[PDB]
Amino acid sequence: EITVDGLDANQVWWQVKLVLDSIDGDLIQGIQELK
Amino acid sequence: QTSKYQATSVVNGLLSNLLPGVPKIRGSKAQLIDRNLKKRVQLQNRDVHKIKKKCKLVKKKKVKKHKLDKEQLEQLAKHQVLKKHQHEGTLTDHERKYLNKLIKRNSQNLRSWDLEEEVRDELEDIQQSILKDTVSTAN
Amino acid sequence: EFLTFMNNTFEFINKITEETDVRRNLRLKVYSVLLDETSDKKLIRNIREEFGTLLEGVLFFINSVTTEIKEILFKVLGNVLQILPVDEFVNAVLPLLSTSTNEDIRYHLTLVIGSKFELEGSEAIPIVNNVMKVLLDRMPLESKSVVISQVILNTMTALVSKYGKKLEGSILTQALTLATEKVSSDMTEVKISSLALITNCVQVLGVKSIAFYPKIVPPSIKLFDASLADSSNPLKEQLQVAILLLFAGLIKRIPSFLMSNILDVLHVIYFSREVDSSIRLSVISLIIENIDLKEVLKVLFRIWSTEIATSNDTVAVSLFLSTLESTVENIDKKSATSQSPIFFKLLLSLFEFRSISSFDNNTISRIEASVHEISNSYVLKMNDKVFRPLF
Amino acid sequence: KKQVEQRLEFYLAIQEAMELYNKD
RNA sequence: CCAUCUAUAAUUUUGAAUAAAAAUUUUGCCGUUGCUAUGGC
Repeated sequence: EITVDGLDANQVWWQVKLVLDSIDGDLIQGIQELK
Repeated sequence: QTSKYQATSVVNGLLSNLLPGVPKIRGSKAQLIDRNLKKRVQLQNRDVHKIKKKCKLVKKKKVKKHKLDKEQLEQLAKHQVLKKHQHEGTLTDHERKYLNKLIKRNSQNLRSWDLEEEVRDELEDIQQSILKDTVSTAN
Repeated sequence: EFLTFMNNTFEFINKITEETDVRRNLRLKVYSVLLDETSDKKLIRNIREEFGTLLEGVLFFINSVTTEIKEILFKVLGNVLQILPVDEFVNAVLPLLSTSTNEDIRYHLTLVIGSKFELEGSEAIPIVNNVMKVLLDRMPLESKSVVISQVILNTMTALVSKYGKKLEGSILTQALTLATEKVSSDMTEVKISSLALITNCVQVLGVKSIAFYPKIVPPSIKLFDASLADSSNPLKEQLQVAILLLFAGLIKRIPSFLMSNILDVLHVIYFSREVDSSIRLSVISLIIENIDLKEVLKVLFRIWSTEIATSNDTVAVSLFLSTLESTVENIDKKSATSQSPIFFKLLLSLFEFRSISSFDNNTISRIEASVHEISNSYVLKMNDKVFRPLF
Repeated sequence: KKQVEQRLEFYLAIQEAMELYNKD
């Protein structure tokens, strides 16, 4: 989960970076297969 | 006073895991400033990585000795349950196989002493010829 | 008379229990029953039950002891402890904890449980999980006793420290939850144990501990401020190093989350009077190598104008010099050019330090000399275009 | 002979915690 | 190295006093023998 409670956005932002970066790799391969 | 020792020890232990080199818990101001600045460079040069390696190895040796102690002790214990089971005919499938392996193990070993067949083929020829004369017995 | 017989009486229990042949050794006999499959499980339970009584009895005597008889009991106790596996020991001792009505005996039982695991490996992962659930469950019950509370907190610290990651997550997240609550405990002993766990818990959880970030850093900064005021505490030095060492732990595990509150972190390092300089200087080396330098450079200016410039503390000033100098040789050329206006703004403040400095000439002269060499480093590693306006 | 003589001469943690608890 | 600046030490003010504070300026080891001197390795 991405927590937005008692955190500044720079904390909130990066925790998006980790998930988004990791999901980018799996997202890219899925796009290639569906194409 | 137990709390003092316990409080020190938890702090003492945690220091090592994160800060190995730092010592443990137990005049002109210009002098003080320079000494701290000199302290900055020398600690930067400290070979902390070597310090971690020594602590790891010392602990690694201690655990390894105990694991061997457990291993040796269990192997001894594993033998008696076989002895009592064998004497009482309480052998399971497993025991009847390990002993069967021992039957194999010893039997293969004695073959090396028993010597090969081809020499027996010639040795027996030499053997019988010695015997007939010394016993004689033709008469 | 009576005591001499008791001295002789415990010589027996040592002699028989002493592990001096398969058949003589008590310890070996136990294992064969456990190893033997046809052994009745009820018989195994009796071994576990009889032992909880045996272990409790020896602890009772040791608790209620006479130096020569005290040591013999430990020989008896040591022989006792090695009789049965870690596996059956935990099963036979965990349910004695709740039953035991003496704070002393419970105090003793927690200590022995740890040392069973001080030399174990991954084979105890299922067992430790049982232990952690039990120890956590006992926490509300034993909050009244500080010593029992302190030690049990210490035990999880060793066990979270050792193969804590292999432990199932809910225990880790649960354990972090209990520690944060216990940080507010009035007893300094409960605190220092609470901080130590969170270090290990945060060390293992890492980013996953972010959910607890509001419940650790902001309180910890507040605790440090209270720490300065209450200088009479005998455990002030241990309390302070825990707070610093708490930041040090997470300065390696969550640098960028701590980036925003880095200013409070540096504030703790500067004014932590009790802690040794080496510890404070050491954790500084962690900050530079782990947290982005540009944000530090922005922060160094604010802390200097606010507190350090008026602090009149030699240690704080010296360490600030160490921090600020440390950044400049390590900061990149691109970062240096971008962050130049703040540094020069700080540099002017540093130059004006002589006006407000309450120290003697010798220190200020030395301080300026440090201020000048670093400035030479910073102006180098830049281009004309950025500097010409600044000049 | 004495000159020879001089030449001849020339050539547990829990237990600690348990004990510590008994003190207090 | 010299000078300068600090440090250490000494006289002085408030001060029962602590305290601050201006101010100024015989052995490596082991004994014996006094309150200083010499025996052994």
